[PDB]
Amino acid sequence: IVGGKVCPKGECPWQVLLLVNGAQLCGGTLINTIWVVSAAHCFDKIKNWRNLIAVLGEHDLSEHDGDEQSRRVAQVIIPSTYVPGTTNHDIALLRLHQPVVLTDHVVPLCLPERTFSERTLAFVRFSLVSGWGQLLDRGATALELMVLNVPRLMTQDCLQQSNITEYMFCAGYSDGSKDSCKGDSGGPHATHYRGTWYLTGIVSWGQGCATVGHFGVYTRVSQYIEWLQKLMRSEPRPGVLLRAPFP
Amino acid sequence: ICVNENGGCEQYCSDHTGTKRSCRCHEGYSLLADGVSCTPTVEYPCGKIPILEKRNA
Ligand SMILES: O=C(NCc1cccc(-n2ncc(C(=O)Nc3ccc4nc[nH]c(=O)c4c3)c2O)c1)Nc1ccccc1
Ligand SMILES: [Ca+2]
Ligand SMILES: [Cl-]
Repeated sequence: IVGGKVCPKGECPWQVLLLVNGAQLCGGTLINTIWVVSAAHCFDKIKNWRNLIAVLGEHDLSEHDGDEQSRRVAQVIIPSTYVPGTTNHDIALLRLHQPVVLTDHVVPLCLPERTFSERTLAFVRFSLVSGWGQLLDRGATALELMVLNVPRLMTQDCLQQSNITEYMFCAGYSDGSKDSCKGDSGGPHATHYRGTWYLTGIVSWGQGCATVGHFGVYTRVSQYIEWLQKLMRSEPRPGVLLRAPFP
Repeated sequence: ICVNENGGCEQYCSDHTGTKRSCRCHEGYSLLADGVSCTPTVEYPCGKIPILEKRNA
């Protein structure tokens, strides 16, 4: 996250850290005790799918304070329409091997109904994006969880103020001062409405972190609600990676 | 009705045949008698931040 602030411990309780062989891979969003939403492109180069770990309740990566909960990833589900190395349909649904325990520091973000998200949440201007990604373009990653308030653009206005499909949206700033960054992909774009927070986007990827004249590109979660809900009702299948038909 | 002002609902909204509307709440919440408000039914409902909820409790 570029140009944000530290998310005070416990104020981003749905944030997930994904690790491969102990190393930072990507962010994610808890939506229930066993389900995490992330970005498909995080898994393009995974060789050993059994070394993937999800961590909840994380804040400061330099220390262990006892609020962290680590789980193995039992399933990674990606839409059939996603092409590795690209931006369109950049979403993944992860099933944890065992549920996390909800606590003051571990709480799911609400996955909204599609109608609610399209009719109402889509017109809330500002939303929060978070992660342990790079603090600058070509810079070191953050040790404490960072958060940034970003304004959403209509796709017409993104193109004017700057391809971008109906499965994406633009949010953030074009002046290069504030943006999501490499290391934040898969993390939440969370939107507040009448006292409750909802998942509206996933940090995807564009042509560069904090690039002047360009906005952050986010997966438009509202297009995937029905797809996600059906998968969450389904039984697990052998083999971690699952490609599921979209729509 | 639901397209304007979220139909007055705090959370989810469904249109019905006629001048009819029904609000609904996410799992872990229940709908109040006003027909629009949602109140938690569990300790850790989705989309709420415990340390901030207890800070105003
Ligand atoms: O290698 C493949 N996958 C591995 C894999 C895993 C995890 C992270 C990554 N990975 N590498 C670069 C980035 C990245 O820059 N993210 C990023 C985050 C926030 C942003 N905010 C605003 N604007 C942005 O532009 C933006 C960009 C990223 O997330 C790759 N696939 C692939 C497949 C075929 C060809 C090339 C690549
Ligand atoms: Ca820690
Ligand atoms: Cl496997």
